[PDB]
Amino acid sequence: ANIVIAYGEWPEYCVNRFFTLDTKSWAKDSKGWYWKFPDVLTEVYRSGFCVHVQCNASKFHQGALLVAVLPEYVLGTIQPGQVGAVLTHPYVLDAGIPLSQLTVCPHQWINLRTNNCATIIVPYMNTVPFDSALNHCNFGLLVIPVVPLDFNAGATSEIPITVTIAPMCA
Amino acid sequence: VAQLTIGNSTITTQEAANIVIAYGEWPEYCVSVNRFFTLDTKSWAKDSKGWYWKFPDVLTEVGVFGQNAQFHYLYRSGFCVHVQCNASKFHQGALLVAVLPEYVLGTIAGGTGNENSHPPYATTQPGQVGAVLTHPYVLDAGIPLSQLTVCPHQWINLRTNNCATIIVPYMNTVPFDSALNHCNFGLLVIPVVPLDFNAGATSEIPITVTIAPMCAEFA
Amino acid sequence: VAQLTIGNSTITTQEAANIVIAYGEWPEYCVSVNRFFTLDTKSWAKDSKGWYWKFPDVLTEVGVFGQNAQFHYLYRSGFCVHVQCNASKFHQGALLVAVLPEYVLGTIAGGTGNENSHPPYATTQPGQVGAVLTHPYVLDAGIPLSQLTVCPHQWINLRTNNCATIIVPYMNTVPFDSALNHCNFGLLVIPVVPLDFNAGATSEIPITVTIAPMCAEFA
Amino acid sequence: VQLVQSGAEVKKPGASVKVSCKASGFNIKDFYIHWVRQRPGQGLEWIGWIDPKVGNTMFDPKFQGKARITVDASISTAYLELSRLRSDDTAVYYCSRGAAAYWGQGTLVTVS
Amino acid sequence: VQLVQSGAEVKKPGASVKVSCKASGFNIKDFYIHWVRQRPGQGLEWIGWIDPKVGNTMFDPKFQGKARITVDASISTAYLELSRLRSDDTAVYYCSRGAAAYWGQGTLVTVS
Amino acid sequence: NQFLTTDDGVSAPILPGFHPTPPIHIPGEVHNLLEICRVETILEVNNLKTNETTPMQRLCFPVSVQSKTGELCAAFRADPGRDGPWQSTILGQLCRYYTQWSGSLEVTFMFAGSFMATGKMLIAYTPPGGNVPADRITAMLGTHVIWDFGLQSSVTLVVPWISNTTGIITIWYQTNYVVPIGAPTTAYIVALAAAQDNFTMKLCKDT
Amino acid sequence: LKPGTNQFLTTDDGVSAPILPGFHPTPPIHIPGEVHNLLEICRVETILEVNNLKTNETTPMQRLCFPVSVQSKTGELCAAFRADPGRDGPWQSTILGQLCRYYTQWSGSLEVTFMFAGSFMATGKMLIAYTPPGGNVPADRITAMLGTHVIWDFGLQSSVTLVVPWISNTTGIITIWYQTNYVVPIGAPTTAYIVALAAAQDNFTMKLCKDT
Amino acid sequence: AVVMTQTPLSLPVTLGQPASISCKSSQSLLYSDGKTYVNWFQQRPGQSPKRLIYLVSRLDSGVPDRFSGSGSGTDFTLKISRVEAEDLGVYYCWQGTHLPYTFGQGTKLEIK
Amino acid sequence: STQETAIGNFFSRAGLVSIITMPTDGYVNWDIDLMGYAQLRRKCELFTYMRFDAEFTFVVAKPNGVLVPQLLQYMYVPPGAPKPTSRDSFAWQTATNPSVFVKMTDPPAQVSVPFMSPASAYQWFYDGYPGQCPNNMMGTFSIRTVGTEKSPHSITLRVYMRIKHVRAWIPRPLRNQPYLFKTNPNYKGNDIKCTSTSRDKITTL
Amino acid sequence: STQETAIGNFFSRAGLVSIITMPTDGYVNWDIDLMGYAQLRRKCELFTYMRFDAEFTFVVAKPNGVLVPQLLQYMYVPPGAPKPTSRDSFAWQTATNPSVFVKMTDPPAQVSVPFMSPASAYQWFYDGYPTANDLDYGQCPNNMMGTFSIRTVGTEKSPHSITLRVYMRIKHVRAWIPRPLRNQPYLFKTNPNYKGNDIKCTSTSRDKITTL
Repeated sequence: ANIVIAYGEWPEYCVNRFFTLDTKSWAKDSKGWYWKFPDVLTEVYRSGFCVHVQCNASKFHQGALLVAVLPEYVLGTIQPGQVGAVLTHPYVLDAGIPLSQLTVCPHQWINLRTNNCATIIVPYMNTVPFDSALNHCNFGLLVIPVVPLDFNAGATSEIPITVTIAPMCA
Repeated sequence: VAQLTIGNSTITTQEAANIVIAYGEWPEYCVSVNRFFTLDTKSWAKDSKGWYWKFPDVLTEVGVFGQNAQFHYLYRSGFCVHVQCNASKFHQGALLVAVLPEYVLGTIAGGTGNENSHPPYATTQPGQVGAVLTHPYVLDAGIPLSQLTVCPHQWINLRTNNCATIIVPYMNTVPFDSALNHCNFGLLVIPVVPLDFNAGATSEIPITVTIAPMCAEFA
Repeated sequence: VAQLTIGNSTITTQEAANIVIAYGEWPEYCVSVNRFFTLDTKSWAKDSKGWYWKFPDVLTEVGVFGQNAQFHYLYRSGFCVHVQCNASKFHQGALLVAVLPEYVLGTIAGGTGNENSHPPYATTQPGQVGAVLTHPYVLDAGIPLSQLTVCPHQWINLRTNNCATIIVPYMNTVPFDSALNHCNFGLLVIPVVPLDFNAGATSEIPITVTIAPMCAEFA
Repeated sequence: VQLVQSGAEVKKPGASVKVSCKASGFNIKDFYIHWVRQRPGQGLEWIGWIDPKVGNTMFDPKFQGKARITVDASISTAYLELSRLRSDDTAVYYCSRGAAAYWGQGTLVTVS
Repeated sequence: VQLVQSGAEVKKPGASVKVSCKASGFNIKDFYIHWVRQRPGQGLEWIGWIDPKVGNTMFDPKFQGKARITVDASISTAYLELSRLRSDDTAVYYCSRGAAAYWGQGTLVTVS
Repeated sequence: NQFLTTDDGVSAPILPGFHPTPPIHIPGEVHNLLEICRVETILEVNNLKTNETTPMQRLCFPVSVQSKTGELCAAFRADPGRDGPWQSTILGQLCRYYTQWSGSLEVTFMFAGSFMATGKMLIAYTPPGGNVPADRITAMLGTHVIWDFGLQSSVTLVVPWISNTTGIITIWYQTNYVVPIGAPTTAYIVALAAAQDNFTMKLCKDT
Repeated sequence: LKPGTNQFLTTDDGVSAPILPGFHPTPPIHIPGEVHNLLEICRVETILEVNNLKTNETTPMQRLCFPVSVQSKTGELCAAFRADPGRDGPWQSTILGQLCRYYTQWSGSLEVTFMFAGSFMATGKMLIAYTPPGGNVPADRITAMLGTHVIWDFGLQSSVTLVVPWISNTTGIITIWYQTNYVVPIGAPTTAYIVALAAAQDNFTMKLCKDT
Repeated sequence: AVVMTQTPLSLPVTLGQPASISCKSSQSLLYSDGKTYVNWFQQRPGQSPKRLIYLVSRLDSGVPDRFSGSGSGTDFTLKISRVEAEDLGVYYCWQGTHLPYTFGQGTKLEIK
Repeated sequence: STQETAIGNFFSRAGLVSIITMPTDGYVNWDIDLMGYAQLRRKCELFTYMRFDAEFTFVVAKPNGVLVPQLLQYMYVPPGAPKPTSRDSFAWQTATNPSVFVKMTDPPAQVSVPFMSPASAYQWFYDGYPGQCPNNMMGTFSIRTVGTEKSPHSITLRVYMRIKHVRAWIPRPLRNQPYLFKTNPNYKGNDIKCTSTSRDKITTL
Repeated sequence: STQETAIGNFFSRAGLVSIITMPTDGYVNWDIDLMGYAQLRRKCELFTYMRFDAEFTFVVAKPNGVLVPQLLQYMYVPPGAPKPTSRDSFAWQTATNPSVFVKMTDPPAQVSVPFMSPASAYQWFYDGYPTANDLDYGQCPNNMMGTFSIRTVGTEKSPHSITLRVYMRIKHVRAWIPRPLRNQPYLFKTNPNYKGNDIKCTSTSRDKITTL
């Protein structure tokens, strides 16, 4: 029951299954991942989304994640679908936005000490009420390991991260 | 005779309603401090020129009035002064006790020490003992003594009365302030008519100052 | 979790009603003092013997509890202690926290210095850091540990709970007293079951003491 | 009239020392007592003086926090209390009344 | 290891002086520091020692009020502050750690 | 199309987004300048030529036992605009900032001798366009008060009207100065001056 | 025709003639997240950069969290930083310290929250102490407790909040003291990190706009 | 944040010829009050420093009157008539106008 | 109070956006531009959807700042209309492109232009392809002298611009890296200037 | 009547506060202060706390008394913003500083500026030091209205030399706590020093006390 509604607006109106993406392995020296949203759904109008991020880890690992959505995320010189894509220089994300101020957007912390679930409800946000899908991307979800992973030797080396998306009356 | 006592101290004062409230405003607001702190006695000689004390630095060292409040240092306080001169009935003279707000002493003194190896700085916190004035006619600033009576004042004429009390409220642009830097007002005591006595009597007449704060807030 | 705060300090305590009131009497009577003074952390090693602090000398230097009241030095106060031991779930051991009134340590220590040129005197005011016991089985007096539980006590078993609070009222023949000479009671913490842990983990478990006076009067 | 001082000291980083300055003949409450420094192989520096009458003490911006000058009227001393030493604070320290009359001998301190 | 002290002083009756005792080599917080007196032409007397760890100071009944011993850990001193001097207080004063190891030189005081 | 110097009007603000600090009640607010001209200030009647060296003696004029009865002691005109004694008061400095003034004044004196002194003095005022008196008997015929400094220590004399040749105030000896053995010989009298309620000034000018 | 006319004031408002009077622009549509005041932006928690050492310009990802370890004795300090969002140092990295460049004077109260990030089996206590402005940094722990402080225990909760009473236009110093040593069992990691956060309270306001 | 500069390095000198060491500033060293304030100090290798010049051009118990100094406003200088052996050492500028008192870079006197 | 930090005060004050120099082709086509000088850019990007109209002002003088009684014309084209290409082109007589005719010795001109996006708000950040740039343009201005032959007076001018009736719709983080181009948020790859300054030890005051 | 002597009619007249000459660096930074021409100073000193806004006016013409068009610019900096340092510095294009653009042949400009003290009233007399304990030497407070900056518009230098005068009114005055006047001549612009050796007495002199 730790849901967060982006900008305080539930998605109101005027396929309904949990599509679960591939599992991304969090290594010891990874830098982070990001998915542009309409596109991920595409390979696998006016629509909302519902995203769940969960990290099944033990009680002897440590680390912290920062899950935050970001509308109209445009990147520095480098459309990833299911797999996603890695970051190049995490500190600046890719537009020089400092990571430090990413929390001005809707966000949720995944601390491995306490909780392993984070859900964000995001409504539709665009200048026009309807548009095309294959050209435009509305927002981007970012997962960045602000505090690095650590474990003693002999445990599992890669902690899994699972994302699940669910449309809201497209 | 009246034994006015509040808290720990006890003083004796006459039954005279010759108080003067500075600018017609009582000190209004919004335990071990409301007591009569009596300063050192200054001796009035035959050719003395005058003394001055600055406020509220006068109760900083002695007393705990400016004790750092470890929470924050916002303070706001009024005062109640008492000047009295115990003379006989064969002496003569006149004093002028007046509080002038925001006094600035342009004159400079050498201070305690230099060897022309720094510019000699100046002291503007006499503190407990006060300090003598240099040129009275100008009051160490350009103001003329003549016009000193435009501020709150009271005359001490040795012929008639030996008491002068002034109630002074808080007067500053901001409601609270950091104490050590600032100094709100200055009390001055100037012998406008000089002392005289025929030879044989006592040569120095004493002057006693008594201060009492009025609900110094710290909130 | 509960953030108990009174005045300036703020501490975190469990939601357990495992308090013990010494002799069934709350401290009853007839501003900047009712706060949680937390002492130094004592490290419980593998072969330690026990620690003791005496009261109310424990809050004399730190704090202002015994500040001379320039009126008179009649005081009367109770206390509220808090012992807690932050250990993991792979350590094991047991502590015994008990307040024994009127403790007298017969044993003597050399103290800091002599050259067999005065009889070596003894210290009975450990104060802030406390002091180690010498022979636990007898508690530096002849009393047997076995029977220590006849006083107000509480067990700290690392398997189950890590908190122990004792409310202790004022207990003396006279209603008020001169503080520096006297010492009312002594808190003792004795490892009756020794600590053990398999090699590799942390070697010293910490112990934290928190004191809070209950309306120390001065009237 | 001479200002004699303490001996040298060898310390570790993060510690706090205090040198001493004896007065002799002249009264301590009259002159300002300055304090200067010399890093080895560097030109003279300045820390701050003290007004012994009332207690006005003022320092160079650089050592604003670190230093602390106090005076005692009974035994006629002048202490300079450094604190939080780094590897840069190895130097000789001198106390001198005003500039001209006298200065004292150098007191080398070691932090290594 | 030696205890060096201050110089002589000439004072007036009713004043208050304080002699000093330097430590050297040995740490100041370990041994007691006694203080003894010798009136000219009279046998050694005793004033009181000090416990430098916590601050226990105790005096002979005679000088109960007059004397005051303090210790400083930083500069390693030991002060004996007399007060309210009479014509009887002209004597040499010594500071010594315990009795045997060392004592310091005599410091004569004059009240006339 | 001109920059009249003394014209008012609404001018465009340089910082429209600025919201200044709201006021706080501080004591002693003054609305009119006539609150300043109603307080008693020291006159300088003893402004002799031998006082520029030590100007502290300029504030009080003496009385003594070496003076015979019935001799003029001191005198001065009553006009706050001209030079002389009225330059030293707060009224005479604020009357340099205006052109025309009118109204009534008041002058109070204050004895400062010992408690054992006794005697009388006559404060006489002549109207404008008259003449200074020659002796005491022609001075008592005009407006006067008889100050006795054995009963009260301060007396007040009110000047009826001044405007824009003026009045002359004289201090006559009525009896000689009487003192007992041990009392001092000479005493001083300090003067004070302020305006009444009906004093107004009517045109601005610089000094 | 009064004086002051025929001039071009830069910061004056007024009605100016439109270039296309026949044009009717697009009517608005409700899109979520409209912001009216800039103080909605200065009330969200952002990451502080307390570990801004000189050896982090190469890999700046380590600059966001400061470590705690078992090799530290009890009673010693861990970190310290001043509390003024206008100056340089750690407050440059937050959203409050960037919007305070754009105004001259500010006042009000702040809040700083921390968040532990170690394993579930770690236990210990730390003391968050704040000294008022015009005071001095404490020398050891026993003089730090006497001021305003909270005792954070990271075996019970993982996030604690410390509120700064008042700042305006010498400032406060926040210190992180060790109360007990770090306790871990066999198999848990050795070091852990603490991430800091900072935002303003409701009574924070600014005035006199300036340019950076 | 005032700075001072001195004629650089060393002016090698011989027995009897002038030296003319110069010192230049960043802003005028004249106080509001009429006096302008500079000082010159000399330190012999292995001893505490000593004062040489008073105000801008006056001497105090410096027996050689050789040391003469002169200048005003931005520039200041010391002209010596004949450099005796005693005169070898280092030389500094001290300035009093602004709060951060400044000591000079330091020069050297050498034989050729 | 709270009114000084509102969204209306944070963009009200005017500023220059461009400097136009015409020395002795005879015309210039200054495009509309808000990402032109740097300062505004940072401020603007604090949000991702803005909506506002503008109010321009052209101050004109010779390069040594002395006025000459000479005529000018500031032709304004809307989005979609073709721009002029010569000093004597066909576009200068087109009625649908409004223009002002002001002398040089007169007070400066003042023109307001409403926002003409086909959408409901401007976008400073577009993710898709129309390239990674959207289609928001507010036209261009065209400045030339009036006549057939060349006027013997070189002129320069500055264009100031206010912003009225602002509203913003989603907030975003700021920018710390220096800019590189006018349309895309690139940054220097090899070296990254960390946002804060630095100290030597964490336990310093 | 009694209205002529009110506080409002005691400061209502306009008077020039400074003369600015730019002959043939190209810019000047005239600081603002009521102080600077003596007459006003003494008048203001009548009270110790004043509160008022101002209204300036700039008349401009060549030294010789003839006019020539040269667009000028009077940039105004608020308190705290950095001042310009060169003719082509970065400050001249800063939006936050407002400016007027007026022609020499036009009527004179008129600008009003509201009072911008962080406190509630101005202080002509401050007793302490600018800085809890005293830290530095000085007897001046922190109150100012910021400077004006005047330069010609263009890239190269103007052909003509220009001079200007700045007149200033004061409006809506309120005052507090009256004090005595000043008789000794002034010596500096910031501190109330006086000449020590000789003191000019207040009045003139006569020969005998009994003269008419």
